[PDB]
Amino acid sequence: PAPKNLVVSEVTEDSLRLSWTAPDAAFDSFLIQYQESEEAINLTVPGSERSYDLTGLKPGTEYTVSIYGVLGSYVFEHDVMLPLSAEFTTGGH
Repeated sequence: PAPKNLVVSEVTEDSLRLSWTAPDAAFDSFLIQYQESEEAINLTVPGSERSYDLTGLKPGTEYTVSIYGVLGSYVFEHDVMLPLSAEFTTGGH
């Protein structure tokens, strides 16, 4: 029971739309942790969300984005060892 299929769309020079899949009402919320590949930011959103628009980013920059399904105050040990994770690069130069 995990979030799957992290994809990006609506890529611009300072924004990226993230999208993922998870089984209906399996998690209370998701933790989205991102930073430039190399200070990390933690976003939390309701468990019914399957997309988020990351804004305020730098042009031509690669980010590391991890999404963790949250039950109560917990994340699965498997999901910490192998999170839904990906690098994405903004538009521009």
